[PDB]
Amino acid sequence: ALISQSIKNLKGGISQQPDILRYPDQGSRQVNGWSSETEGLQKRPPLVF
Amino acid sequence: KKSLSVARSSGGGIN
Amino acid sequence: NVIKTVLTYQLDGSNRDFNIPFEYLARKFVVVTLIGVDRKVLTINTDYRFATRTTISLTKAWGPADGYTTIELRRVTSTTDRLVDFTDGSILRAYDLNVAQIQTMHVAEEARDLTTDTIGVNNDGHLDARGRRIVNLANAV
Amino acid sequence: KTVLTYQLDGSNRDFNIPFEYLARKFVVVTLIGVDRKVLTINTDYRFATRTTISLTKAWGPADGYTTIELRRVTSTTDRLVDFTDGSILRAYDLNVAQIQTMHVAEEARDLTTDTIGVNNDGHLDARGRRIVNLAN
Amino acid sequence: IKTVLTYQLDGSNRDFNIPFEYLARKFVVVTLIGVDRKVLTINTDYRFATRTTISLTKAWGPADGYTTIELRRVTSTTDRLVDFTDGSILRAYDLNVAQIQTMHVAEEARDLTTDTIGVNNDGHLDARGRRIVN
Amino acid sequence: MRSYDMNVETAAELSAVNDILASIGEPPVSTLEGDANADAANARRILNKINRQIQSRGWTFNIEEGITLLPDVYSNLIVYSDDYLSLMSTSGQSIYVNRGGYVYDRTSQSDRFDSGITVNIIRLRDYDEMPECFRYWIVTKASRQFNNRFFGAPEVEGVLQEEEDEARRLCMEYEMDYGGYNMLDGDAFTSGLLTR
Amino acid sequence: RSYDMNVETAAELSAVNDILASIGEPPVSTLEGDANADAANARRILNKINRQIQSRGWTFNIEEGITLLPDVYSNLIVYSDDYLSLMSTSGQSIYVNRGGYVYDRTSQSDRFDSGITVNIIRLRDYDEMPECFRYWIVTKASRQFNNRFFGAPEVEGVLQEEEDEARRLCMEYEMDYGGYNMLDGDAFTSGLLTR
Amino acid sequence: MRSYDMNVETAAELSAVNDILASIGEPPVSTLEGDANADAANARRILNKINRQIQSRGWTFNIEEGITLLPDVYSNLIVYSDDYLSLMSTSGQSIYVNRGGYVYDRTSQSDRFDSGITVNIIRLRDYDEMPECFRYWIVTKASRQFNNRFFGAPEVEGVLQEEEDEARRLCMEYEMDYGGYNMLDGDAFTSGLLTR
Amino acid sequence: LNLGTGQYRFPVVGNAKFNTVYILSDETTPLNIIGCGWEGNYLRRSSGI
Repeated sequence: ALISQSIKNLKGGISQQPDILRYPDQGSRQVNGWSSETEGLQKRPPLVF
Repeated sequence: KKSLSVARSSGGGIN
Repeated sequence: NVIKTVLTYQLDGSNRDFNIPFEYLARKFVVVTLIGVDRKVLTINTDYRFATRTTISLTKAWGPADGYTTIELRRVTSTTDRLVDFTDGSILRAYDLNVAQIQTMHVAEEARDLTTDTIGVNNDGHLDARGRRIVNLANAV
Repeated sequence: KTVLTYQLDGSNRDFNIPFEYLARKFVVVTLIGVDRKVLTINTDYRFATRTTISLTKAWGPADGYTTIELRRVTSTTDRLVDFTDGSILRAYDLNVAQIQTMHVAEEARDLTTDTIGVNNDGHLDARGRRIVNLAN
Repeated sequence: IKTVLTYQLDGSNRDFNIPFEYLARKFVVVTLIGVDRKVLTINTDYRFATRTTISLTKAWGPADGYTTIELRRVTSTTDRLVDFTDGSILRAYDLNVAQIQTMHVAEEARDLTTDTIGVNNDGHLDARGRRIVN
Repeated sequence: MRSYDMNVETAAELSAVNDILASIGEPPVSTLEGDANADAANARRILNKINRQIQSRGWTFNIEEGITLLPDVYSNLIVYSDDYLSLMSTSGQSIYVNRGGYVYDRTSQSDRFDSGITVNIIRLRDYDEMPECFRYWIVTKASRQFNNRFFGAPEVEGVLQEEEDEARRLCMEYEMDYGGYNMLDGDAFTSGLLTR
Repeated sequence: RSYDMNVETAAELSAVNDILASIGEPPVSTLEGDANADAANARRILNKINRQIQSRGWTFNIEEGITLLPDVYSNLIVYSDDYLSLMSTSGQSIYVNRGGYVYDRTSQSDRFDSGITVNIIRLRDYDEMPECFRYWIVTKASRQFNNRFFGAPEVEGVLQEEEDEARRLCMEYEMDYGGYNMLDGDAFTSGLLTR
Repeated sequence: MRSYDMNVETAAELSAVNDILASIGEPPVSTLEGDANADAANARRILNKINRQIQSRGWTFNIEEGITLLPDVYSNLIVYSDDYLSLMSTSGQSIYVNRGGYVYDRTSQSDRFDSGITVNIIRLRDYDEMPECFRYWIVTKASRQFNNRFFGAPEVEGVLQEEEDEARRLCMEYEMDYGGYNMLDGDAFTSGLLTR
Repeated sequence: LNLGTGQYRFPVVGNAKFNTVYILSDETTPLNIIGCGWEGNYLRRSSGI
């Protein structure tokens, strides 16, 4: 049967636990990303010389 | 009428 | 073009019922006149009757023997006297707004249908006198 | 009646208005001479009262214009009452809104009757004018 | 300013301007004037190219039998665009449209001079080659 | 379309509206005059709709046969009112239609008549003028349609469906009793065949 | 309310209000302004249903022996969008729409020296329909309005029942209007009845 | 395959798309020009797909019999356009197929023609050129497929299924009325049998 | 002064994700919006699981 789940906010950063133990909002990798409270995942602000 | 997504406040950290 | 407030029908001497196609707010706004040698206006309850709200029943049958070829049903909506006048303390109602709009609409229609009281073009390309005399033409050359 | 005339050779300015007008721009005053002259308001006539107009200058039959016509021309495009939401609905504004259309209708009942009309005997009363270009 | 106006017909032209304001397209009446008068239908014989112009689907002219076209405003008197219903919010738009629609009928009422004899420069009664009947 | 809201309220029309209101459990109103009662206004609108619809079906009491419709002597136009629920010919195929609010002869392609035309016509009548059985059917059908649109109760739907069927049956009994139709001597064809 | 008035209401505004009432909604006082989706949706469906029922073909609206005149110069007969049905007066029809013009498929020509005679259905106004047909249009328009813009399934069961009754009463009107006879009115049998 | 979205929008095509949009409860669009409206673009694509499908079925009004397809005088090739919904012989078994976008005689195994071939052909026509009944069926079928694919409402599915059947019936009535088919004298075989 | 009390139902037609509803008022009358609500046809082809 067709099933569907959505992850409202990718705000959990990364987790090093097995995938069966992770929260839906935690990923595996997140490099140069910003976890905003109201804008979700963003690129980190650019490095200004 | 297909079932609705269960409202999960969920959490963070180690589980 | 075609007048909708003035309806005139042939008088055969045996038919006493005539249709009212136009709208009206009061039976006094409907004027019944017999046309012939002269134009005789009929009275509301002694010469005719409103059999239905769309039908006028004559008490007596009129025809060419009586000297009347046609009968005319014409709406004449009051212009000085309005049926609805709003006051400062009165509840605004849908019926009052409708009657106020319709009365002005009838007065506007009768002005636009006033080609009956003049010489205007009928359905054909002919100027129509509608069975009345062009008096005071006097000499011609 | 929405159209009236006054011919006054002597020095006179005041003309009583028979008809009811909603705005002063509705009343138009013209001079019926060899050719009609349309007169502006400020230069030529002041509203001494709502009922009467005091036309400046004699403008008598000494000039060609002789009689003076008081004509009501209500503007169809302009509405004196425009209903707006959030505004108190006034019995006055409801009443006047119908009147402006009625005044236009009144003026129509006289314009068509002007060229040819019907008398009190139910006959088409000509003014003594020949029916020219009539086709048989 | 006029609610009724007439354009001369040539086979080249198909677009005709509407100068007046109309509340509904059905209030505009298109007629072909020649030896015979023909009322046109909204889609088969013409259309509303814009809010202010009418384009005929077919060109007309003296060969067809019509030398002039007529664009006339006939606001419906029996069928009113506004009918106030009990228990409905009274909107100022309804009051304005009801006032405008009756104004259009009265505005057309003072344009009946076109459908009348007319008066000459000499002050006579000039039938434009039309018979007087009844 | 004839206005239903713009005349005096009659006892039967007021009774009809309160019957329709009762179908969804609304209490009766004292008057049909505008009191911002949306339910009563809705009921009167459905009442007028059903009144026009059942009359337009055609019955011996309301089908007028041989009626003369007279033209205007100066325009030769016979008006086809919106209150003409049905307009037919007295016999054979009908030839008159509605074209621009006037009677139009589709066979002769003309709307001009020099004399009156004879037609089988149904004209709109007041709900008062309806026979008692037909008044009950109009009210029953209006009540069913009122509940369907503005309450939607399925239990009320089933009962009003049965009531309408009974109401229509009793109107059909009225139709035959009023009609008094006979297939032997009241028949257009068989009566001629009965002559010896 | 005083006075014995005799006034009418616009039938299109009444028709839309019946369509709005079918889904339980309050009536509207006006149908213009272009800012009411319900008015726009109901009017579009009512026009669409009115157009669709007229195109089915009835004795009252099927015009027989109608002549369509060509243009004097281009010799083209416009195939109107408001021609719900266009057929030959008898036999197999030969005219089709090709680019908005009448096209004779048998002769493969858009050009006509004289007017053609066709059996045509031309779109009429909702006001020009018979009362039973107007009821059927409104009932059908209300049914498709509920399916498209309300969606209540118990209303569909009601309006399906009402449309079926609305259609049969129009079929009764068709037979009464047609006055069809298979003995003498028949095109073929009337010839067989000659002795 | 002919592009449906690359020409001016007709009033009927815009009306057709709005009808399809209404089937799932989408509000009408003023224009068919690209405003990033995915629903309107989806509706127009299904409208074109149903337009090709119903036309390809074959009807008396759109089956062109005896059409001559002319070859290029220097290549002797007759193009088999993708707008040829059906290409047949005028009689008997058909011999022409599509091979590489050009007409191919499968019996003679040649794609070279010195003169035009006579074929019974269906060529794609604009939805504007369809009869009113066929336009309604196309819209009804497009609306049904649109709802099935992009909304999937089962209640809408059932009603649109009924509407398509009614719409196809009315197109079937149009086909016979337009066709005027007779099995006695309009028949290929029986008409010869009636000669005495 | 014209003050209304009750419920005003208005059509909001189409996808909920692409319908913007806002209330504007620049008149001298007061407004007191108690609450709001909506109805629509909802369907998902998959279960919440």
